[PDB]
Amino acid sequence: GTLDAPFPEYQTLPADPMSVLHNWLERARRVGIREPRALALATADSQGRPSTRIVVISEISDAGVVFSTHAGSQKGRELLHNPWASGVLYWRETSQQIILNGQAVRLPNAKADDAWLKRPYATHPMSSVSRQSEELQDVQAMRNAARQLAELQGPLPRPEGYCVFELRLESLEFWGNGQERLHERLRYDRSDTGWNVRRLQP
Amino acid sequence: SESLTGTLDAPFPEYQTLPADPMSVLHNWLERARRVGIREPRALALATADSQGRPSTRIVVISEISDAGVVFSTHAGSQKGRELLHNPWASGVLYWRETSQQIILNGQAVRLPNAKADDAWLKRPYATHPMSSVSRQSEELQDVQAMRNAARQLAELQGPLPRPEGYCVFELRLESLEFWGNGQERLHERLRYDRSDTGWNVRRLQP
Ligand SMILES: Cc1cc2nc3c(=O)[nH]c(=O)nc-3n(C[C@H](O)[C@H](O)[C@H](O)COP(=O)(O)O)c2cc1C
Ligand SMILES: Cc1cc2nc3c(=O)[nH]c(=O)nc-3n(C[C@H](O)[C@H](O)[C@H](O)COP(=O)(O)O)c2cc1C
Repeated sequence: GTLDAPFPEYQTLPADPMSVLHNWLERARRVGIREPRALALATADSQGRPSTRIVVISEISDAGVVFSTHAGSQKGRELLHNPWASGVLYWRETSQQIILNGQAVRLPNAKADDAWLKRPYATHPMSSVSRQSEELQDVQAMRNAARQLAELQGPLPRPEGYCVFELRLESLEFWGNGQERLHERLRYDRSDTGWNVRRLQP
Repeated sequence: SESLTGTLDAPFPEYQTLPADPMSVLHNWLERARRVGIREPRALALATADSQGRPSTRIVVISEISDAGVVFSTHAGSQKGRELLHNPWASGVLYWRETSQQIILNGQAVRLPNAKADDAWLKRPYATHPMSSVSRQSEELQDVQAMRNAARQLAELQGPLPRPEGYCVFELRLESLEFWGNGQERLHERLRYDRSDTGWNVRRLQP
């Protein structure tokens, strides 16, 4: 409640939520919100049990948001059989949330190559040696094998399984704290002609 | 940009020692967070799922840590409430930027008796009662001013209101948890617990 938190969209109801999304992220970066792109990303298994973890949104796309992960991780396995996902951004400084609902699709390997090459190279060793989310049987062995690759110069090859997902959005909500506890919820839903928009009760 | 910003020391001896009882690790971490001044440590990004297994998320606050798990309150008619009533399975993550810690909490949410919900409602500062009484959380809001005006009328009272129908307390009774620390040299420290027939199985996970 500590930085300014303007929400004129709640009055004016903009037609295109992708444009609001881009505006909120720009405002977050320029006012210096701490890790605004840390998304709590929910997926579910074949019984419909949810799982969560943080991932970083690396781009906004025409259809949604983009992140990278490993295909054999829990989220990658869930996504493979059930593409429906939801993520939330929560910015403590302005008391704002963004809720993002949709289906995530794995992008082609060339896109993954590029994502990999644009990471700081210090991240290649461990992300190459680790099989994300599998049982870790020997900590020291992993540390030693990664140190072997850390010593090398330049980028490493993209490991099989390193992959990029686009979460193509079917609904979003923008949430602000409002006045007198009337929290402001702007809710958008894709239609076959564009986007529908409504306010929700707090 | 993909970088974490945490700089506070965050001792994670439990990654080496593998305590048998994961709720002790949850208590340690939460108490550490309290002592070092983490901002809103208990803002929980909670996921539930609809009848087709499609997830939804929002932040709720963990109001208590119980023997079985963690407690929060909400409205039974909300999206999360309707989802939990049909599919009790849920997952929440806490993430603390200052220490680079994450806590993932998975299990089944059970609605606790009304006496519990009465208690929880009463413990709320009564200033929160007016808006929570007039709002049917997550249904469309047709007229913002009518809502504001109606709460303001109730706020005249300057005291506790009766608990609304729908106001409720869920306990998330945990079946699995992960404690995640940044570790050294990007070997992120992942301590994973899963309920057994008695006690818990524990393992480490690859970063
Ligand atoms: C701030 C933060 C950002 C993270 N960003 C990513 C990311 O973008 N991609 C990723 O695979 N894991 C990321 N992780 C690690 C994930 O939370 C998780 O440990 C890993 O992806 C395995 O999740 P899973 O076992 O649920 O599939 C991040 C962790 C933290 C705490
Ligand atoms: C910091 C913060 C804490 C919140 N705590 C709660 C809470 O504990 N209980 C609750 O019902 N909603 C809480 N909310 C509001 C929810 O995020 C959400 O707007 C509301 O519960 C409706 O969720 P739903 O439509 O997905 O069911 C909180 C919001 C913020 C940003």
